[PDB]
Amino acid sequence: SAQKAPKWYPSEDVAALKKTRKAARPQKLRASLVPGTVLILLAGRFRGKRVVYLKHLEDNTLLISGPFKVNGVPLRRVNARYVIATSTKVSVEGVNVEKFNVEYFAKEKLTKKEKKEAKEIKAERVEDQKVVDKALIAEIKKTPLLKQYLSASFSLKNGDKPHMLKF
Amino acid sequence: ASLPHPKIVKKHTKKFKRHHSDRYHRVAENWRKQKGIDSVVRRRFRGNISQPKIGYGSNKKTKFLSPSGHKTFLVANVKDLETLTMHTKTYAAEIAHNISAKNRVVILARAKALGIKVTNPKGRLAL
Amino acid sequence: AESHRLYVKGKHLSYQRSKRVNNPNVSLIKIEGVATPQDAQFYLGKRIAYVYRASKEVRGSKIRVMWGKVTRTHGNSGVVRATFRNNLPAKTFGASVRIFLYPSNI
Amino acid sequence: ARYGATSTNPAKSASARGSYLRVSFKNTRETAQAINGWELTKAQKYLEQVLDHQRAIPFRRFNSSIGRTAQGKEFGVTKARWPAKSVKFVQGLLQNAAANAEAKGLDATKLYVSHIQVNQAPKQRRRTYRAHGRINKYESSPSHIELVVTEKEEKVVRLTSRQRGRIAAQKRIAA
Amino acid sequence: VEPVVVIDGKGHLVGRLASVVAKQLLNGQKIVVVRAEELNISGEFFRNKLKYHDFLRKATAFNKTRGPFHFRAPSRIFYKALRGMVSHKTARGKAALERLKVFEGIPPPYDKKKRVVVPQALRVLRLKPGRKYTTLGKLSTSVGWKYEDVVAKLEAKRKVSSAEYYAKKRAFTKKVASANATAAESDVAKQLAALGY
Amino acid sequence: GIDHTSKQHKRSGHRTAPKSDNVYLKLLVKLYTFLARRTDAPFNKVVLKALFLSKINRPPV
RNA sequence: AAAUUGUUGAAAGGGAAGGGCAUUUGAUCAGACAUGGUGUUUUGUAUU
RNA sequence: AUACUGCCAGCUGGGACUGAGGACUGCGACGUAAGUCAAGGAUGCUGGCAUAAUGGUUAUAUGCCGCCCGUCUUGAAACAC
RNA sequence: CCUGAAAAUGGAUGGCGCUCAAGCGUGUUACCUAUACUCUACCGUCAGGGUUGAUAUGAUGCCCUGACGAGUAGGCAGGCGUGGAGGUCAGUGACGAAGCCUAGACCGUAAGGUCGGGUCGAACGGCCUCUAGUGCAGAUCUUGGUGGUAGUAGCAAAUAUU
RNA sequence: UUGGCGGAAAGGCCUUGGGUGCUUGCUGGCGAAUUGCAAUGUCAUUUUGCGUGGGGAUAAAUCAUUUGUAUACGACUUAGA
Repeated sequence: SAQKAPKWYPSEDVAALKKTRKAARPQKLRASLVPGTVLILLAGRFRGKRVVYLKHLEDNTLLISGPFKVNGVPLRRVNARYVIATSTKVSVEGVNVEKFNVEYFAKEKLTKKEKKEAKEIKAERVEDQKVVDKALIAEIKKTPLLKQYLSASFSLKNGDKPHMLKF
Repeated sequence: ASLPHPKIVKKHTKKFKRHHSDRYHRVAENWRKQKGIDSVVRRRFRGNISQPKIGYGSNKKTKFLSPSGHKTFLVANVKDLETLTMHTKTYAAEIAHNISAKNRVVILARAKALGIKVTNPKGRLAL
Repeated sequence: AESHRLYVKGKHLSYQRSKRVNNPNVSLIKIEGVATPQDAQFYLGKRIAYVYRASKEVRGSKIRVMWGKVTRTHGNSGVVRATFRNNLPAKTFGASVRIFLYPSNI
Repeated sequence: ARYGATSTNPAKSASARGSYLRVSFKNTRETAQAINGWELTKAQKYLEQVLDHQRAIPFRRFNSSIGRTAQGKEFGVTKARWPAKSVKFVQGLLQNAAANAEAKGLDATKLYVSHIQVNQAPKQRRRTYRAHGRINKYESSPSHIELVVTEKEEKVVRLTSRQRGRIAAQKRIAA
Repeated sequence: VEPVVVIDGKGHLVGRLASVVAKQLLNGQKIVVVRAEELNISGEFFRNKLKYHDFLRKATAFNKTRGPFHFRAPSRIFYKALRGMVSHKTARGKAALERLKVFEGIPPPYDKKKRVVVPQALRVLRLKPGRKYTTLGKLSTSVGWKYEDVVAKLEAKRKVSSAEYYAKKRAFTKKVASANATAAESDVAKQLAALGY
Repeated sequence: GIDHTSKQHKRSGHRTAPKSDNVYLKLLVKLYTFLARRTDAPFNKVVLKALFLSKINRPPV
């Protein structure tokens, strides 16, 4: 015998997980976040893009759409921490966002077999984007220069300090 | 794979090389506590090597575990490997260095048929 | 614009040290235009990335990043301590770190 | 015959070996290191100039307390010598290597000394006699000169989802 | 914010400027010092002359060549003062001094670029009035500097060149401010005024 | 750093198990360690301690 | 076998070299899970 | 009134580090109750990668530290051996 | 504060320097950081305990709670390794044992153990015990060998060779 | 491109005129999306090494021989088509 023996064999069984007293209470947002405000995206594809905050999803994310006809940011969800809220807001009593939810953003049911080793916007997404943007653009035209403001990107110039900046 | 275990940390990874083992070739690499009256290692000065302590002892729940999470068990023949058939999840078989190449193939064939994980499947293969 | 800086820069001054002992685990970051610790309280928790040009492509890119975050203020001069996933190489004393504005508090 | 660390092929190489050669090992190593990596013809002419003092073997490692010379300025060092015994042992081996190369059927024009190596052979004891009747070793340093001559000669792109989306983004945006 | 900042030396103190400079070098900012011969030292002129002669007294006894190089140029006496405020013996310190360039007068290309002062180290702001101050140019002159006059006869050339620059620059500032004043009192200008600009 | 009033990591000074290897003796101790732990009668506790004793500590009666 | 030496290759070097804490850079190395797996009509019913 | 000092079983916001245990007991709160719970230790969701990416070894560089070991000794790097 | 106040290598508030100080006196706060204190995790020791009516590998085991942990001379305990002995694994092995090398991997806090790769050729291991000529860096240690010094000192009395 | 000025390390600055791209000074119209909730998400600046296609030029030094203003050896100083 190369190795004599283990006398005390550990039991193969898995011990049951202790009961967890950690419920999922609903997430509060920062008081500066009001549906209809103009956020400033900070992370990801659309950094520096002004957007419009529409609905707080149950995914603890934010459903934003800076009007696609203006800045090109689609109906997409972002994280409430990677966005800077601003004092400016736009009226949103004319846009319907009830149908928006998590599985409307369900990307693709990926399995370990449907993996592409080497390396088409849904018509439903575009039409549902249009009926939203019609309400955003229609409201946004009352305030002057905000369409230009929303179109342009945001950047930290030289010599201005974000710790003492008010957005 | 292996049964659930806490994230294994060694709490010290650099080997405790003997003092001056680099300086003098005669001084072997294996650790020997320096027991001199003037030894800086013994006196535990700042900026010198760390001597082994009992504090460095690994977690008792994760002792003698390979990173894969299996305890190394060194098997040589078929019957000793038959001992682990009901303990695939916790033990991994290592064929001894003196097992012939023609004798490893029956062990490897038997181990894969019993689900036993072998950590040296490529040992002494002929190709 | 000509400036795409969504972050604010900082200098990796030094390791957290005593007179004759340093701790490479904790780095000190000096922010531009920041003087008082109360003002630097806006930068607590912000993510810090140290960006350096590597030798060869590592992930389809010649660049590499070491991530971190401001953990606490340090002194009265606005220097803030930063903890990094992997500590700074100690060659970047006085180098430039990028300090983004997320996780945004405002 | 288990030669040194060679980076060539036995097909396009020829070799010569010399063992227990009663020559100054330190002088031989410098001679070998001098011609190391040269084509045979020019190296052979090099050594002829060394006997006739037209050129000097540069002593680069074993060079302490030896006098300076003007002929070392060719090799960039101020210390060079003309070791007659070491050279004649080397060119004797170069001629052996050239004959071996011809026997194996190798091109004469492209033949160069790819690998040359000197090793300390067992040293023959003798007996000097010092002041106050003390005996000390007075021993040689033979060389195991070996050399081989050879003819001359003349990944997966992984990307992230963000990266792969980016590599597709810049293609489609600038057409 | 500048990639490199050019510090004027007129009205500064050797010590107080050096410490500010030495900290900013290690922090990474690149600094070039100009007009080092206009530096000041707190203490009457003759007192510093003794303080330098006591320093020049320190020579490696057995081989004076390899001893402390007692530089006399105002750039290098300031350079010496800044060394020791930085751990120049290590790689980090050596890289710091590499980012440092101290000059006499204002050699190009730094002549045509914005000079900067350190308010924190100025002779006016930091010395109680009536205290005797020592000009570094006069100190270097005595202790062995042989170019005090030539840099002077050339600074006169540069100063009149810069004076003619400000003549045409002040003319443009009159022009642009007059345009701004004329373009002021306008509906746009008033709306910026109440705006904050 | 604590002011150690008493010695630290000092052993109780009493036998915890029979130093003897006698397998049958360890059976008796095994039984009485059960009895002493599972009965509040001091008899089992005292007899258990007396079983640990050495040869000179157990003089013939 | 080591001392010691040669060659090749790699690396570094401003009055030492060597070591510790930490990381960069370079070189090199094991692990995943891709589990018999919530089954799925066997081409005269053991590939899910 | 306010300052100062003090108190709150007052609220609230931000930041850092940690997730040890592995069925149940227990103390307790809110609930008429059913039950839930921030109540005897972390869960839920999402994403990327699935390999040198993280990590290890080693070499080098940098920041700081590091005197040459044995012994005699009150005292060793010792110009003590 | 000044004179009193003079020592011999060059030189010392640690250095740079510092003059409403970066000096002296004093006070306020803010701030920095020890292997100190607090909290958590882990290691170990100790202590006090829980754990056997068909129920757990059948207890030097497992577990819980708590406190601590510096250390020379020295003491004790648990262990690792070496030569050999009894038993056992119906152990390994010429398809390759031992050995040796390995900035190759893993385990152990460590003594060390294991595996992979290369050379290699004939025996050798694990565990329970027994036994000892059993563990080396030192002893101006012994023997053997090899270095830097170093292609150096030197190979210059006896007139002298071509 | 007219010229100039700049010698402290000038290697930079200023101007005339013209062409050229853009122009957010104002109003429009079309595209952005799948990087799937972040992963700096790469844009700079030195040095070369292979080649594209033009420009431009067409040697010295050392050894060896020799001289001695030099000289331990180097070195120095000479001469030699």
